Amino acid sequence: TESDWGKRCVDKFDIIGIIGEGTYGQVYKAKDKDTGELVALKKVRLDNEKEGFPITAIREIKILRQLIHRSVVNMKEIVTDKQDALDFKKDKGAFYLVFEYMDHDLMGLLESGLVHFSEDHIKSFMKQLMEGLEYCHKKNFLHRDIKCSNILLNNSGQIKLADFGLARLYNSEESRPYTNKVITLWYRPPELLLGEERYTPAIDVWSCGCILGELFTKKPIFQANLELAQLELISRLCGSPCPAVWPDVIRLPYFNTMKPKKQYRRRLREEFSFIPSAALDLLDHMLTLDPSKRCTAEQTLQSDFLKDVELSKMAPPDLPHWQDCHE
Amino acid sequence: MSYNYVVTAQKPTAVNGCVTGHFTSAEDLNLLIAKNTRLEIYVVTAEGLRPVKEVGMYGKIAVMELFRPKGESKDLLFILTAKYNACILEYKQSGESIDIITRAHGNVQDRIGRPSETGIIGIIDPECRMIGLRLYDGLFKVIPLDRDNKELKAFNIRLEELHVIDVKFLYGCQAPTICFVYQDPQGRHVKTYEVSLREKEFNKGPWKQENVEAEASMVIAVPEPFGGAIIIGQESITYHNGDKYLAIAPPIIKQSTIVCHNRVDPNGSRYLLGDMEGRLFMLLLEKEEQMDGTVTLKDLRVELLGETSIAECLTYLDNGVVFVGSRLGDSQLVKLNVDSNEQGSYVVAMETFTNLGPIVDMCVVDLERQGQGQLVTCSGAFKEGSLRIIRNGQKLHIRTVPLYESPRKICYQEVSQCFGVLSSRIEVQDTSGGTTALRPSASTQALSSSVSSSKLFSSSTAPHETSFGEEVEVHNLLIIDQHTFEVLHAHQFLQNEYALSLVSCKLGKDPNTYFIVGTAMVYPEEAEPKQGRIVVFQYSDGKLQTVAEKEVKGAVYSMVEFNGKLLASINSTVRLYEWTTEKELRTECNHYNNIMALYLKTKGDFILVGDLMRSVLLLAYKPMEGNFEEIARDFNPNWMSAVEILDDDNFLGAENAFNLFVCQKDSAATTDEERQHLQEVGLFHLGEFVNVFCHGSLVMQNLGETSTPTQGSVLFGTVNGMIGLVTSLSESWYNLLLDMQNRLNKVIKSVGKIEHSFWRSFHTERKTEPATGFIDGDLIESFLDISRPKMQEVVANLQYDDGSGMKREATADDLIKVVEELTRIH
Amino acid sequence: TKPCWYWDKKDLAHTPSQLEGLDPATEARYRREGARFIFDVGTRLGLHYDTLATGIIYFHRFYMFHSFKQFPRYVTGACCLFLAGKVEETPKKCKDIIKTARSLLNDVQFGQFGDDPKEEVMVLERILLQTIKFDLQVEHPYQFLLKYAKQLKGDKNKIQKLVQMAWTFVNDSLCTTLSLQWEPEIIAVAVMYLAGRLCKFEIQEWTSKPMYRRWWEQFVQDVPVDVLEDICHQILDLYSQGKQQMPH
Ligand SMILES: CCCCCCCCNc1nc(N[C@H](CC)CO)nc2c1ncn2C(C)C
Repeated sequence: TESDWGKRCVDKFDIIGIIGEGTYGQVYKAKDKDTGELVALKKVRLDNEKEGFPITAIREIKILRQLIHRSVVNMKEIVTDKQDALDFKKDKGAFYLVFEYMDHDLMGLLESGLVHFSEDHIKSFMKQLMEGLEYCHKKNFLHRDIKCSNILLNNSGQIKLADFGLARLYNSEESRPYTNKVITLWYRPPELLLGEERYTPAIDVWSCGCILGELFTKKPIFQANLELAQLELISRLCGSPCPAVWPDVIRLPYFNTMKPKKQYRRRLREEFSFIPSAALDLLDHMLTLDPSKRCTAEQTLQSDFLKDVELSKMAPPDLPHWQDCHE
Repeated sequence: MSYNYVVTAQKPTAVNGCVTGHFTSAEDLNLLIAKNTRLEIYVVTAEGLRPVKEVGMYGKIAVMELFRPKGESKDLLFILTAKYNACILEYKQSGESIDIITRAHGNVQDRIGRPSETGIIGIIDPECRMIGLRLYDGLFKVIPLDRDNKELKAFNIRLEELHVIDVKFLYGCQAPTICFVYQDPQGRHVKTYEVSLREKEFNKGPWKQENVEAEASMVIAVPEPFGGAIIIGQESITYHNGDKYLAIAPPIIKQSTIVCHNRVDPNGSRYLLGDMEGRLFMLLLEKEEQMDGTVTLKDLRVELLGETSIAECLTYLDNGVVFVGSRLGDSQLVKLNVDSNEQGSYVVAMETFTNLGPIVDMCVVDLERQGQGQLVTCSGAFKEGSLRIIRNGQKLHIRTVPLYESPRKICYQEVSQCFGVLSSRIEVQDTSGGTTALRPSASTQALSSSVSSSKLFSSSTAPHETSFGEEVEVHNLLIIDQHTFEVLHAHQFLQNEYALSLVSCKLGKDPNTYFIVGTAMVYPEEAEPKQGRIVVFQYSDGKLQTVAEKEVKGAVYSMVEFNGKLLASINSTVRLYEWTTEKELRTECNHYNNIMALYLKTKGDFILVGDLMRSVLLLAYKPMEGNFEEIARDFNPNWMSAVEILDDDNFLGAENAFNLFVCQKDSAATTDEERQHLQEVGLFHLGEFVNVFCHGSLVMQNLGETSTPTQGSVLFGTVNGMIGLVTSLSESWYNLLLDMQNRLNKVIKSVGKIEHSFWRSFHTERKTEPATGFIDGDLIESFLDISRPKMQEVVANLQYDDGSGMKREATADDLIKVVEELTRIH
Repeated sequence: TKPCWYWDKKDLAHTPSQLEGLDPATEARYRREGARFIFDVGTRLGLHYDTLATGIIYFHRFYMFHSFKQFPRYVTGACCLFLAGKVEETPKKCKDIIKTARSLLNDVQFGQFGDDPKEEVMVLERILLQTIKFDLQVEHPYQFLLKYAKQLKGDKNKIQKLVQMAWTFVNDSLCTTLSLQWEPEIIAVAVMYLAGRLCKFEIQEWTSKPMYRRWWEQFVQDVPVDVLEDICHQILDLYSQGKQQMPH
């Protein structure tokens, strides 16, 4: 049946090429021989066997077989290399996680080429992203690695979230010890720069806000190479962490350690005065310092900016194609 | 790992802006010409221009304006670089010693902002109270021109109108006033604001807003007695001042878009206008004096003067002389006469300043069997289009071959003692239903001519409508003699067929030498072309013969000969064809893992693929199996403009951000994951847009080579006409030259006090990295021009490594010898 | 979409183990010992109760597709627990599981791990993952015992006695094949039904429908008492055969 994973062979896919370096193995683009569908194959190598099958992949299998949403990448099946005949020990062949193939990744679209993003293109994009995050958050899962590269986009305008390698369940009743360094520094929230270690779903919201701002400038907002420098840049814009705005900042391991140059005032609305009013209010709420005052995904979908966006009208992002080839 | 060297062989020639004023002395009339990164200072004479000084700046010159603050004897110069390096400059001359003073400097970049569609705009107040900068949508930056602002500190005023087209400071206003055309969904409007240095905000502007032409392009500030502004469009010219409103809509300007303006009479009575087809107009302000003793604008008139080169900037000098600054063709001095000549023209060319224009493509060919090599470029666009023959002889000798249509690709076929050149010319839909060319050109003045009769695409179920007056490109293959550069033959391609790629080669066991062209069916409706042809031609006995045609499902962006087989890129696909004994193309194998396969290069059985957004790829042909293999990719995404192979492991690329990079095979072969990663070992901000890489050298190296430390030779052409050269170094030579750069940067004084390290840092809107793996040979070659005291300061404590002697101190005379050998590679 | 993980009691007479000549009593014993092994090892390592159960559920499912004669059970159990740790985010190093397994197994039993214990286990991970068809997510009776108890209102002490007695019944059912016969929701109800019958409590009184004598139907739809009675019988069977008695 369709559910008997791990047996079908990768012979059933014609490999087209390597689309990326993954965490646990290379990622390939391929075509299904029987249907003609294009798929993406994340290769899982346990030949190292330091700890066997990687947990990063285990998380993505455990979670993406539970999560079904238009904005969540779909894992179609798991296939294997030709296994050694009649030996269960000499087999070092790898497994492949079969996903739908997405045309582009957001990092690629922005870093290279001028992709134009109008207000409506951003509305359709953010609405899909945040709606997916709300599906995951209602299911009590935290992505924990929201970057531009992990947001995938088909030319049809459909958005799908992708790399669930660092995702784990969140219990509001039972606070649990977590791994502090989780999101990439450019998209990391302040509480995790100060080492909360018991983080809330609000961490994902901060990242999506950094993206929201990035879509209006085509440049990431907080570009820093060190944990402290990020907190300074965040502080120059959002204001310095202080009990005045974040009563529980004093409980965080590094609050006294990582002080910014000044006790800056919040300028977010000033340095982003060129953004539409509905959007600026969304950015201001998403980039709130105190994670308990930072809005939830559901609240973002119930915002003047996204509330009335009709998902049926996909509104694809503007792609140059032929015109860009020769200036 | 890889270490490379990059020098300029020919400086940027395209004129990017030009101003006049009193910069060198309060008495002289100056003409300042800006080419990319280069400033030329001239003095106006009765015969022409007397050059006086030329400097380089560590930045692309974006804004250039002359202003004279109160208390200054002579004009000062403001410049802002494309990396937002701002400075105020002064000319100072002490007898024979000419130097440029940096009076104020700083970087005006904002941590947050959206770069505007119409680019950086810089304007200065008539009263010189402030400098205005439009860098980001929704923001207006003000640098007050106060004596204390030596760092050029500035503030932003929130601007409601997000999409601004153009802005100028208005003359004849009580307070500093800006007039700008902006676009919102209701069309384009003209609006004015007043700028307040005390309040640091806008106040309501002096006169009413209006809704203007949809394609309103430029704002002209008219001085008193008139005041107000003139708004130039595609169809109409309008003048607004308070409640006064005029509009002239002469049919002549509708034919061609107007792009540049300049004031002739300081009182505003007369202005010059130029359009994309090169026509030069006179805009006249007809005065009427009232009983109040007041002067009002009565009417506007437009008069055609003649034809000039397609001008990016105009500047009237004195008497009848105008300087025509062209980015697409040669710049000029032209004289405007009061009386027309017998042809009806008032314009007569005086001088012609060479501009290699946009270099769309080029090849190196030894026309005379000398071993020296000559460079044949596709240069210019539209009527300024031309071929250029370039050889070393101490200056470059350049022959020009006018074409009067856009050249696209060039390739040399020795067997036929001629070149093949792809070209496109503009025709306009005429009342016959067909089209009419605006002027004759190479593809129409060919000795013999032909037109494709291919029936492949004749099966068009959907037709395409045409409106009178619309432009179309007509593409041709030109056959051009290598001694006379006579157009021997012109082949016209199908209607709506674009010629994109061209090669000359033999295939398979076929002894004939062919011209092969790759095309694309371009319909306005299609974002990406979906039809195309590979056509095999033979030039024989003065006639081009259609030999075979292969239909493809896309655009043939690039082709190249590959060990007797034809390698072509069709959209995402990279295909290898074999040439049968039946003289037809047969597919052997394909590669589909691309977005758009824009550029191809080969060496042996290896292929380098340049992609639209996915940087570079290393493909390999595996003859044992008859297919392709992926050796490695550059997963760091970049928008490619051209690619080249340096050696079996290093690969060179050019970015649309004016950056150069080198990728290598990781050569740490433990895991397939490492082998398949091309690592970007080289990063370098060039400052030019590279269209074409081409192996070769113009130097006499046939037995006259002696020996150079540099190994290899790649030439490249750019949009601004600049030609450069890239070459490789040994680890030892790089370290020496690099260590010397850091010493030279401390010694050499930069114009505007721009850090050299900043200038050459890799730079996109999203990233800025320090340069690596590249020696700025133009910095190294400046060691020979610095005074003796500075040379010895540079060599102090300088040691050599990995040589005959492991540690060896350098003297000033030792480095003069090394650099002079490095100047002999070009 | 998703695989079916439930068989009928009658189908268990056709496990591979049975068809290679193993009798029903022995396979039941082997399952009990393999389960108790996983339980005890993970408890010594300090593992969460869900992690123990998940390993056990993998183990019980494993021997629906393989014979105990070709896969030594204590190797399988250890491997189940290893992966179970990674699935449930309570991970342990394979070397640490072996250490604990050696502490608890005698010399004969540890013989199953062969010459290289860590290797015999890590290698089996490939087989286990294919066998469980990569259905890593597993739900356990524990969560339903609590979700349903939370909706009971009445004497705090009587309900807590019901919960602990039922919780013990859950731990004991992991040794049985019930994990393979009935969804966990039913198990949670069944253990509530048995704890109440042994405590002489009438649970309907604590529900929102106090006159709804089939109290469970508001939690688990379509469950006949027969199913609950069959489950109860199998749990108490384990108690009566041994010396151990009902917790009460
Ligand atoms: C020619 C070279 C590039 C062309 C292709 C551009 C990206 C193709 N789209 C995908 N990108 C990614 N992300 C990779 C690692 C996370 C790196 O981007 N994952 C994908 C994609 N489609 C499905 N998946 C599954 C595995 C989640």
